[PDB]
Amino acid sequence: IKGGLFADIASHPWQAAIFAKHRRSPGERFLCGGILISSCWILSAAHCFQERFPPHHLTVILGRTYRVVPGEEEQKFEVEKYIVHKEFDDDTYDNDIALLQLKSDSSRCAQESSVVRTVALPPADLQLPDWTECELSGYGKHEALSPEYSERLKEAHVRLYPSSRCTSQHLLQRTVTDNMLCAGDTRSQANLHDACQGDAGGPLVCLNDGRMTLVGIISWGLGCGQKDVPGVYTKVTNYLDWIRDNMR
Amino acid sequence: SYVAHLASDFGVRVFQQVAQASKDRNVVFSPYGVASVLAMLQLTTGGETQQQIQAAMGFKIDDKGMAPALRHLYKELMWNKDEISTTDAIFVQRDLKLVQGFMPHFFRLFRSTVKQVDFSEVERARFIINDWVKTHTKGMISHLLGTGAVDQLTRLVLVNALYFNGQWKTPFPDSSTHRRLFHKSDGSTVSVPMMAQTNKFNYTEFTTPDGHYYDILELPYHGDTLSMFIAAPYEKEVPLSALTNILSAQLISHWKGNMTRLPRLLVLPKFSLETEVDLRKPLENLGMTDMFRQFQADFTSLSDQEPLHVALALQKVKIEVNESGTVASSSTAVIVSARMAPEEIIIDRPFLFVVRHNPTGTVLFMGQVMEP
Repeated sequence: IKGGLFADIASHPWQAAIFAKHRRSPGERFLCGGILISSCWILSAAHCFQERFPPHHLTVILGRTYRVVPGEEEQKFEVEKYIVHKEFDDDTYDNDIALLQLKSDSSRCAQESSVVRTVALPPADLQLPDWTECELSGYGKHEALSPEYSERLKEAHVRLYPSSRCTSQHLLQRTVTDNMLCAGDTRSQANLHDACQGDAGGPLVCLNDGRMTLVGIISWGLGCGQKDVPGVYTKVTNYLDWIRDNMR
Repeated sequence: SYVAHLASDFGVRVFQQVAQASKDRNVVFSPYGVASVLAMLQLTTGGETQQQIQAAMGFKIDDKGMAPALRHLYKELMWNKDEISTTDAIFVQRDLKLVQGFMPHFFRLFRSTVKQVDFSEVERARFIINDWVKTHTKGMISHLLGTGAVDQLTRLVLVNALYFNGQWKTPFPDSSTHRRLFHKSDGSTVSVPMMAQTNKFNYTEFTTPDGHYYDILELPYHGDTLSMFIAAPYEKEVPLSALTNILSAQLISHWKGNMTRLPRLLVLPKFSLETEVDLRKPLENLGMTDMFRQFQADFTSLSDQEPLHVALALQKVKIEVNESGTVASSSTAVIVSARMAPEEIIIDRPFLFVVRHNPTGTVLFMGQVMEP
């Protein structure tokens, strides 16, 4: 997360972590961020699992403010399985979304609290006006150049780049598709707000009908935090029939 | 192509001797260089001195197939986009008795010539030698530190030198090179500049026959023709001597096999090394003392008037590793472009680098990196 400030997990109780075990050492390493959509299902980005980790290698952490430091009302889970989108482009990052499932005894994993609750899914008819300010969260690196990652959740706000400014031409010729979504800080005074290395699978939440609804999943961007070079996200509204049709 | 994987097998053994004697030093060495010159000196040997090096290399040159193979390497390898400098140089007195039917035989098999110089003028000898190198190393290697042993008694000397830079298929950012703590073999931690890239790399984990686990990584050059491998043990206390003493040409060919394209965060230190090796010791350590005994050099294939000997035999290598030069952060390779948190591979330990012509398997360079 470039820009913004540290967060309390109560401000974004839908934000989660993902830890893949050291293939060689013992113990967990930080992999990607996550968004709790169901009580036992979370959304993330597909390319976080290009190296095919087995599900018992992934551990999702909900209701935690700091990266490694656990929380009081925190809830820790072990992934039973995860669903990467079938036609995911490991080269242009199109269809960047993956469906993670939590393992539990009796078909219930998370329970609502002040630090843990699900986030609302967007309607398939949702087209917000251009330059709408939305907040994003993660534990990722601060600048594109910061050596280590963040030891605490950071929140930042960005505006929605229109479809005209969100073309392949405007992002160093790189492929940009209608399953993607552009967002960046449009200020004129530096340190613009943008996601960064370590927030993939994180949320991009906007206010719709007075309801903070999940809009985009942090995908990529020629970051971190550049002027007039927006960040690219996964257009969640297109995969509702992928969320719904799965997880049964 | 049976010469490629065989001649490089020789130069690796002309490295195990060099590394064990540097003990802990910034060594750079070309296995192709020592091989491309020994086969040339092979044509000018007989008796034991011929067998002393033919049994060390493992083949002959006058036999069919293996003589024109060196030309094809020297021709194909120069693929190139102004990066390497392959040159051979044998120096000798002027006005000496050559065998009738020899100077044709040398020029034909190597697509090269013998270099006629003068040892009486010891002053202008150091100039013609160094300026034959100044013009054959793209100016990056001019002065020499072995030409001082030249006297009037010195009669025959062998030279080989190459300079190496490099493009990348995915170049490092000039903007991300940070200061970092590199761990030296003795235990010292030096403030060394290191570059860092976050792309997909060819990684493989191989383990010694001793239970020592390696990080092996491949970085491609332009046209995917040349590539450099970096090897380092998991922990620090395992010395490069463990890695170095088990090198072989097939060990590189197998490393290229067990590699998968994994998303990784690399941290590698810049370095710019230069090494002038006295090959007399390693070659006399590989079974070739019959070449240097002041009156013992069975060179009857070339020398009809005797005596004659090999006085000095050195090689100078100068390898700089940066981001393609001063091509700078030309926005074709940005730092992140993918907001995931990759697994980190940090080269903070001592390590050895290996340069290979992948379309032929020819091992062009090698060396230890003990401190940038």
